Amino acid sequence: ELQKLQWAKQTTSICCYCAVGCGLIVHTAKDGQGRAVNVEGDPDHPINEGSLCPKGASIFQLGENDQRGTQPLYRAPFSDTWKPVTWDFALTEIAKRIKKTRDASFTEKNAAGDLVNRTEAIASFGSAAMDNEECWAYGNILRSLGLVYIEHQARIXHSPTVPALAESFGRGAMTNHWNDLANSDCILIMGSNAAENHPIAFKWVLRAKDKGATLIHVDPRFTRTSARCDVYAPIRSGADIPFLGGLIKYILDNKLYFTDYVREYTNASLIVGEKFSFKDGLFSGYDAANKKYDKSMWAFELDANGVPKRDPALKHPRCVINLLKKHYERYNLDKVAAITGTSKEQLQQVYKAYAATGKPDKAGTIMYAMGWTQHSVGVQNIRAMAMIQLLLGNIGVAGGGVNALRGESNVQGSTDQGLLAHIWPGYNPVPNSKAATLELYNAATPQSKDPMSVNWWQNRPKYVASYLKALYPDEEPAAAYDYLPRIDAGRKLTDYFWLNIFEKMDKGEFKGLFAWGMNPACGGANANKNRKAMGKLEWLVNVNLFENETSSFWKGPGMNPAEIGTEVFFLPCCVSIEKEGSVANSGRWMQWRYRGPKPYAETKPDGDIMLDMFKKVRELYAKEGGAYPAPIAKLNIADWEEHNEFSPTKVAKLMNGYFLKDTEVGGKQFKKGQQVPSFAFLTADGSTCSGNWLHAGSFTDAGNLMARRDKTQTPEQARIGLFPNWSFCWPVNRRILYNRASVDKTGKPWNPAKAVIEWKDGKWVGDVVDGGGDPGTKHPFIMQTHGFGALYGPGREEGPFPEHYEPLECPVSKNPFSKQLHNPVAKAVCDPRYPFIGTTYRVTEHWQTGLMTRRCAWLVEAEPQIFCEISKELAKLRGIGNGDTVKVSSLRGALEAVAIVTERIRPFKIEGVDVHMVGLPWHYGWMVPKNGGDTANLLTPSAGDPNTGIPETKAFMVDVRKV
Amino acid sequence: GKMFFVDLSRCTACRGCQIACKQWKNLPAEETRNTGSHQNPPDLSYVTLKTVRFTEKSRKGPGIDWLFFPEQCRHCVEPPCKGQADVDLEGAVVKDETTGAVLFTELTAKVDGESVRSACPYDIPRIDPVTKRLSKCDMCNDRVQNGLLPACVKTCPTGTMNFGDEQEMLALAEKRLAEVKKTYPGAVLGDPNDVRVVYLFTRDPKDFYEHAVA
Ligand SMILES: Nc1nc2c(c(=O)[nH]1)N[C@H]1C(S)=C(S)[C@@H](COP(=O)(O)OP(=O)(O)OC[C@H]3O[C@@H](n4cnc5c(=O)[nH]c(N)nc54)[C@H](O)[C@@H]3O)O[C@H]1N2
Ligand SMILES: Nc1nc2c(c(=O)[nH]1)N[C@H]1C(S)=C(S)[C@@H](COP(=O)(O)OP(=O)(O)OC[C@H]3O[C@@H](n4cnc5c(=O)[nH]c(N)nc54)[C@H](O)[C@@H]3O)O[C@H]1N2
Ligand code: SF4
Ligand code: SF4
Ligand code: SF4
Ligand code: SF4
Ligand SMILES: [S]
Ligand SMILES: [W+6]
Repeated sequence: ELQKLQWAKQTTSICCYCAVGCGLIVHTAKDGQGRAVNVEGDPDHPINEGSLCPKGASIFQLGENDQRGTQPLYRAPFSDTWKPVTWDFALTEIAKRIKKTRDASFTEKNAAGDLVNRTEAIASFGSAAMDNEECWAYGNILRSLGLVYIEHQARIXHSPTVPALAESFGRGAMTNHWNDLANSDCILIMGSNAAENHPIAFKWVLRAKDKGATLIHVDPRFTRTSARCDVYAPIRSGADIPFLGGLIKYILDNKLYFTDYVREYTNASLIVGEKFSFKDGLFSGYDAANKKYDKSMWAFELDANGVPKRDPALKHPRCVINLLKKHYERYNLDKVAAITGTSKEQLQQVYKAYAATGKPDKAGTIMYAMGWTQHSVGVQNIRAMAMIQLLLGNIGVAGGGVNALRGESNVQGSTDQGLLAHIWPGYNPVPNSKAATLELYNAATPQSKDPMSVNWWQNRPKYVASYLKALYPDEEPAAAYDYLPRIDAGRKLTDYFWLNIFEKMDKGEFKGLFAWGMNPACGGANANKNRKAMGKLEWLVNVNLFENETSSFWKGPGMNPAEIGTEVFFLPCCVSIEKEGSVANSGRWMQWRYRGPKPYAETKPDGDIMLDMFKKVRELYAKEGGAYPAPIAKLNIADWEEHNEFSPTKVAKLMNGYFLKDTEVGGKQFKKGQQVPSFAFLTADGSTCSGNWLHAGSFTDAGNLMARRDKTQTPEQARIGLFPNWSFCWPVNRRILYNRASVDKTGKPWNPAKAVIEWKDGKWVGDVVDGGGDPGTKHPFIMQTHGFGALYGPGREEGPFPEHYEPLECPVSKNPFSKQLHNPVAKAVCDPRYPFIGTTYRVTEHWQTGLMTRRCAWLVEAEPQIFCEISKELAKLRGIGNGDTVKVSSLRGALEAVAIVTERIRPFKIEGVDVHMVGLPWHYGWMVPKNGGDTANLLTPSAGDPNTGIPETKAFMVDVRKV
Repeated sequence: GKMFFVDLSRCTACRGCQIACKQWKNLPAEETRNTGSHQNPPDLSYVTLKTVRFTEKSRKGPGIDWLFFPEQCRHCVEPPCKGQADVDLEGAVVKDETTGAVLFTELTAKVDGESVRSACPYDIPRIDPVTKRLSKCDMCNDRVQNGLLPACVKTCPTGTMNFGDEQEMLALAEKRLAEVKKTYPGAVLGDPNDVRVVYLFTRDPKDFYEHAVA
């Protein structure tokens, strides 16, 4: 035996860092009673097979860390010191703060006299770090208290994705999963550094290569990913659409598209109305006054029944395919080669290698994460990837897909639970002031008159009603709909998002902020503005693992505690391996993890913190009364707790949903109290509850499917690695989305050797079919109104076809593709004292702002200090030596960093001028370690895009000087 | 006995192996500074049994050849470090009959530190300045004797790290050398008749590290 593990209890967990969702084994002392003694990889886990990157590998040192918070802490106004306090004190005083601010600032009706029932005096940040049951409970706590400013991580990195892919495929999610990468014949990594940022992914990527796949990295920098790809193609910042447009042209010119796939399963055959045109970088319906398009001009021509017209011959010149052909003829190799900085020869190499996956029995996959999709045409960057994938028949198939890599462990889950301002859980929009009734809300859902179009979103009313019944089961949904806050229809949607929360905070327009499992003092662009602006808060709640730059902004660099009047509550939360619950990985795998050791010192799961806090508010409102108490008093929290404790288990069962009385649905009978077996069996009439319709199927009468650890596979499942008995993915355990597109109209795979589904006997064998019905009797994209994979996407603000608009303001003065330089539906200074393009990115060893990993000695050991990566060309110019201290400065702030001179950075050629790019990690902050450095967000602008409301962190103007 | 096959053509320099070695033995972290490199700690020491060395080599066309070298004791079939210390004390350095692990014991405090280091062709052994004990990769002999993989091998995501019986490992190495040659035509095995840690180099081993091979 191994003495270290001999007397320890062994439990399973899921990594608390990136969205790969690697399995852990935890060993806990005194047969589970004491502290963890060991944390390493779970060798039975089908994704990581026991392997861990240094972040997963160091989770022991994250957990058993003497620097972790021990108890609630309290900072009095204008005080320069923390005072330890009890949980009883912290939560009551916070519960009073919530009620005071709310009672004062609550609004039943807006200026227009529309019912809204909200407070705009409190904002919340976070979080994708919390468990799914914690995220859902949190969303519903904040909404009962009437908040509309509810944001988290997802806004910055995964918001320009949901629309791009929803427009294209019907859903905003990663199409395949990690294990499926191994089935690809060509892997294109573009806007991703996955070897460093999703490291276990590279297990399956290199297994693709073992079976003959080509690995292509397309990055402005040569990274650890590049080191291990067959082809590295440098691209200059924001040249991605030229690159992707040139590929679309290459595919059509050389007829490398999957012809049958395109004709049947895309909208190639749909006829676009005569009012669609594109001339000189603008589409038709453009309004120069309002910098906005009238999208009604982009409508399909409809037949008598309202169904878009189709020419299956693809001959009509107003066919999507023919308009697509015409639109991308401008993107020839010479123009694309010139603007991207990628050689003509290297474009041909990458286009040939990837467009070859147009073969029915070859599959190509695209991997992108955050890259530079931050700007206003990030959504159009992604739309182009979708379109290339629909052209080559790569959507629905093994080794295909748009693999939009999620960032955090549970950012997929936290978005799914509606911790963004615009969505309730299950992506039901937050009703606006003009959705006066539940009936009006439900009338906003488009219908289709195509009998071959499933159009699943017509079921919305059953999901909204079942949702309202999980929060307010004693009320009719129709009545409960009035309890929850509404946003102004008259107001712009971005005004409720991340960056405008920082604008409003700097204008003193917020009393309280929740910084719940985030570090905005380092995470937000323009850190100096934000740190000052937090000084204009009345109260601040920070729930975190450690004291940090947010909890202690008031004693930050150049700050006088005495003058800063912000009251701060620091609540220390327990680590991932010290609580039970689920995280949803990038592949939608909702995986159950267990408690190893008991919480460290007096730390609590976020569940108990938020529940106890709300219970205090609630009993306060039973004592004092105050502003519209019905939403707080009526909230069903009894379904959340067991034995005076937040119950991950029960909350999960509620989110899945159960019948509130005896019901007949889909020709089957169900008893009161019985768990809902699928979202197919939810109702709009109040028979069913369900906190999240996507979770309906996850925790049934059969048990907790998220907790399954069964590697049983049929031959056909094992060949592509579906592992359908390993945990559970939404929707209804469909591992690969749009899989109906992977077979012909007889139900035979395009690629039988890597079949996703197959029609054998009178059934679909393999993955769960993404849409019921016999082969050739349904359109494959069931969440689409019209049912087709969209090449032409007329719901996008920027136009129905991706077009190149320069995201770089400063160093570019002319567009080679039109008269239109910048995004025509969108004032940077470009002070010549800042002649270089600063960018921020990650290293393998650190996590986010480094709040966590800067407390882990083994990660500091490998990456102890903020560095500045520059080319040999720029080191010659500013006289920088490898290792020399340098000063990186911008209009927003300045910092010191260690110079790394490397050939991995190169000058870009932009309009016959050498433009130097300098790189920084944003993993550093003033609190830890000693000599570590502060956040690169000292340098970044908080000027965002009116489209996305996301700030610039990948191309911002800096100067770099030797010290 | 047992053997490591390290296919350096699959390494992403994630440094899982580096962290994992220290988590398993609960080794302390060194004081480090960035001196214009990702490589840290800069060298092996008494508390660091494995560090990943980073080398940037120029090449025609975009990018570079980025060479990664996770360094450890080679657990030599005929250990020169033993042969040296056996003149001072037959016990300080011993060889496990079952695994072929070369193990430094507590009796290394009763030998010449530098003498045992200099005798090692790979410059592996390190000295605690306080206590004068020799430390290095011990092959996770503990774990192997209990049927577990070494921490650095289990944690590696790329298939770079491989462990098992010397018959299977020399079989894997020779078959993998053939397949990797198709991409990197100058790919070689490091001293594959003298060591139990057989690195596959994508080119001249000396580009990865001066002491990569004997
Ligand atoms: N080690 C580590 N891994 C992480 C994280 C972490 O903090 N540390 N965070 C996680 C989170 S929350 C997220 S959202 C993801 C983000 O994952 P990534 O998007 O992979 O992360 P970055 O390194 O910020 O950016 C990826 C790459 O985009 C490149 N890039 C920059 N500008 C452009 C451009 O104009 N075009 C193209 N094609 N590429 C460009 C950069 O050079 C960089 O190599 O990573 C996750 N994984
Ligand atoms: N310049 C620049 N800025 C960026 C980015 C960039 O690339 N460049 N990336 C952006 C992106 S993609 C993201 S995701 C954001 C991330 O920004 P933040 O979310 O603010 O990042 P951190 O706070 O560093 O990391 C997440 C937090 O999770 C907390 N945590 C961990 N486990 C738990 C738990 O169980 N409960 C609770 N309550 N908290 C827990 C940790 O304490 C840590 O503070 O940063 C954005 N900012
Ligand atoms: S950070 Fe991501 S890749 Fe690394 S161990 Fe955790 S889940 Fe796996
Ligand atoms: S864990 Fe494997 S891939 Fe990562 S640095 Fe070590 S040997 Fe290379
Ligand atoms: S590599 Fe050096 S220290 Fe290790 S067994 Fe060989 S001679 Fe001894
Ligand atoms: S075999 Fe064990 S001691 Fe040697 S480097 Fe690997 S983890 Fe460290
Ligand atoms: S994220
Ligand atoms: W992110």
